[PDB]
Amino acid sequence: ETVPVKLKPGMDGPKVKQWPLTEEKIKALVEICTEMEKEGKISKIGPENPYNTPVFAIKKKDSTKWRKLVDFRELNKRTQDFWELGIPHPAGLKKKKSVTVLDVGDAYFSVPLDEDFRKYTAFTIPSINNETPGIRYQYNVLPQGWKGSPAIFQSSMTKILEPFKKQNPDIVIYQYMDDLYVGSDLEIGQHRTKIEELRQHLLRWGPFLWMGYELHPDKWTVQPIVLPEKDSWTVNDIQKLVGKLNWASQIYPGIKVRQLSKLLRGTKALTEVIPLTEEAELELAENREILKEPVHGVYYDPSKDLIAEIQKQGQGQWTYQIYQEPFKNLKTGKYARMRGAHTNDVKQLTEAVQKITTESIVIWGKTPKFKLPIQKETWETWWTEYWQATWIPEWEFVNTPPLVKLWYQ
Amino acid sequence: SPIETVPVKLKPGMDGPKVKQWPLTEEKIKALVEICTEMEKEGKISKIGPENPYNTPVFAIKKKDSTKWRKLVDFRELNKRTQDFWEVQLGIPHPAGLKKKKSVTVLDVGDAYFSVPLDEDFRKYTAFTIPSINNETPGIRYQYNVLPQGWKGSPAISQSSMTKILEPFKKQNPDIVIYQYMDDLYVGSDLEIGQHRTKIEELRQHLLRWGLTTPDKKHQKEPPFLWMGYELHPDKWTVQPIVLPEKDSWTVNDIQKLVGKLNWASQIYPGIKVRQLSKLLRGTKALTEVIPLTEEAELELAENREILKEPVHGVYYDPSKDLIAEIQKQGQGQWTYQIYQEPFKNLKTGKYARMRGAHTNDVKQLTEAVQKITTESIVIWGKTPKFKLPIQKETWETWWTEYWQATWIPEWEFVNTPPLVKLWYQLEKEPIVGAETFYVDGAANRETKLGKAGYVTNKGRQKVVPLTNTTNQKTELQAIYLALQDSGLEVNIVTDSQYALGIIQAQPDKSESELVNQIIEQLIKKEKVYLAWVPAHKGIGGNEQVDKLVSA
Repeated sequence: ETVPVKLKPGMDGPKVKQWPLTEEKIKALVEICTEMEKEGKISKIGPENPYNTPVFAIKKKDSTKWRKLVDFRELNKRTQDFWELGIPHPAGLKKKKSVTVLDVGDAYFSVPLDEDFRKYTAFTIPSINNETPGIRYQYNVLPQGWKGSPAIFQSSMTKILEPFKKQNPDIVIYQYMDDLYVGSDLEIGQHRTKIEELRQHLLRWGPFLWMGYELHPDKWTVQPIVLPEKDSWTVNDIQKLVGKLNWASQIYPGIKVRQLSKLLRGTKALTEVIPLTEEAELELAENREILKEPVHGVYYDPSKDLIAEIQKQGQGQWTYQIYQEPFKNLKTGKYARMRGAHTNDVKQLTEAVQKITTESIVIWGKTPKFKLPIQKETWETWWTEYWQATWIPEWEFVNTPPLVKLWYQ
Repeated sequence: SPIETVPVKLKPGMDGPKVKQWPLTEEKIKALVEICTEMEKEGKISKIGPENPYNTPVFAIKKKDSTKWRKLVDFRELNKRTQDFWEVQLGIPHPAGLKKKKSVTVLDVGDAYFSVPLDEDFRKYTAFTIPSINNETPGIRYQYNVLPQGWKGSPAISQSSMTKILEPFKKQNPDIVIYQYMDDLYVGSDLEIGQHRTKIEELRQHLLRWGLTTPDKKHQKEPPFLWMGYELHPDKWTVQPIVLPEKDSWTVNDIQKLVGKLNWASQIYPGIKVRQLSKLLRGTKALTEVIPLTEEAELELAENREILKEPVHGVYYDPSKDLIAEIQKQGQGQWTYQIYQEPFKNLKTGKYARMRGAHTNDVKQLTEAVQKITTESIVIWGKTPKFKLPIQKETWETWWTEYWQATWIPEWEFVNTPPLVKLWYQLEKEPIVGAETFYVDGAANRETKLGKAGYVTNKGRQKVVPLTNTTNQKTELQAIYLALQDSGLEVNIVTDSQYALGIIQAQPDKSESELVNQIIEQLIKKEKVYLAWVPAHKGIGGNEQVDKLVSA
């Protein structure tokens, strides 16, 4: 029937307001919810339920079929962490050649939800021009997007994948939210036979399951700090170099700039060419060495949030860093946007946020908190238009231009 | 009675109300008994025994020069103890969101709440007492059987019941449109007047079977049809001038109603301000609280009054045509806009004021206005309008491609209606060959507030100015300003100020700070400016020499 669930001590349910939806999205939600109500998954509720969680609709990569997406971020943080359960993360997933992502959220609908917890899953389909009150519903079964769903379905998922797991020992399968990550070192041909074989397994063992988002972790490029290599340096070039090394010295204490700063002695024109001294050349050589080696023993701390910072570099390029403590990056990267001649900055950022989140799930088993370089009002007005993932990370907004942008090429 | 009740609970951990009844006069009491006897015959309330330990104060008040006694139960305490409910409305329908209908009728369902039964197990908490004269007999105890007037859940529970009632009827007449807003039920269709009246008959009968009664023997008056404050005509709508109260002393009840009216008028009229007036009114007491209006609250009241003195006219929405939004810069961080489908036939006209902040620029403000209009349009029509903006396509391109933040504006076209929004200055990407290089710096003593700002250049030009009552940040901006004033049309400036760099990289074209404004004015006069940053105290020179001159 149901496994007992409760909110964290001293916290009441979510009361987040529904944001406006286009007529197109409202129509799809009405169709989707009418069906779900008929299938018993959800039920209409009265005014004595004051809780609410925002809802919207999206379209995945190929699909021409709308998918309902509930923003359970607030409920998720208020839901008692599950330990009495918890799904462990496999460190071997990141080291795999191929990882395919499957949407199995549909399976969660086959499990009833604790009667007393249902009220906290309330949501409202808004009406245009507020002409009619919104249609209110609550879930009767495990909802997609709720962290408690995979936690409770865990035993069922295990029993379903056992026959597949025994025949394929070294294939890694990680379940996160409504997604299933399947990694192997097989060749794409067979790898994808295994996937379809895993697919058939689920259709047989019990509407976007057919889809498949494939990743290649083993080839996720990294981004070290590099210094220019030139034959002639201007005052401006040296000033930029000293600024970057000064910044780098916060990450690598062995960095020295004394001799390089000694080249700027006097008050020279920015475009004046300055010859490098043997001392300066030496210093530059030593720093260049240090920068190749990895940062001092940085390790992921499971009890701390993951933070992700992103910088717009222009021409559709974006750089990002993931860390827990400043100057102790766990990962840094750079994106060569789908289009350099692209004319939509916000869509690019939204896609970058999703890719970074996907990389984060695979590597650490959780999503990072983003520091986005965009005004809140702009982001809040548009992001749902380009969202294609079934999860949603947390974010905050950066309103002061950061200097570290030109240094993170 | 046939209406199903909604289960209600008090907030967890709390008990029912137990407020003492204030003594009344023989007259007020004599009327209360008369009123309650009638209410009891209607089933609205029921006599209870001395077991029920709960109590809410009951008052009686006659009307002004239109004499009669009316019961008044103060459920303030019970409301504090009642669970929260879903508020089915704070989103107000805009008349331009309505589509044209051949026939319309507005039915008011205001007292409907007094006809909705109250959850049986919750009634005990609504107990009140009619005091006895001379204190010689036990007071008369009553409790409610229907949603009480003034109770926290009455509004939400009545609206909910109404929805459930209408659902079947709506289901049988998918061509008829029914909208509810408080006491007004809007019913529209494309049926000839004759058949429309017929359907209205059925609807009314339908409501009667559930114990809800519409005001009868009544049909308001001829066109237009008044719905929630809007005058609906066949092809256009109108809102008459709003008359705000004119008075000496303002109470917290008069004020909450003023703000409520202003909130309603906000989406109809342009420039309505309700923030200043609404920074007060927390420590509540309605009908008896006199709060002095603050100087700024009076100014805004005066301005609102003037705006609300003009009528507002608009047309209805035609889903078969595009939605168009046009915006104009009015100056002073003010922008106007009109949304329409056919030229000169406006659906909605408004105004957008610049969001507070020290620095800003016209492009950022235009972007904010576009987002605001977009969201308001999605609420009312369910779609984004096409925009006509006073900014060149080339200007926009230069802006978003160079701005450090991601930004975007939906489908739009340039409209040439001055003043046009433009970029006033553009910093260089690389150092300027042949242009003098100014190494700047400033410093202040936080104890004495005395400071210095200056520069040294590659041509030997130098300057240091003593300053008083300043700060390190101010002196850093002052040094930059000095370099701009004393250089040619093209200049390279080197600073170690992260603060100054942060302001300038945000590309402001106007500021609250007079100093930043002087810098902006200077940047606008230059042909080329390259601003370079360097770390402080790193022996860079130029920066180190000027840094020394500006210290001690």
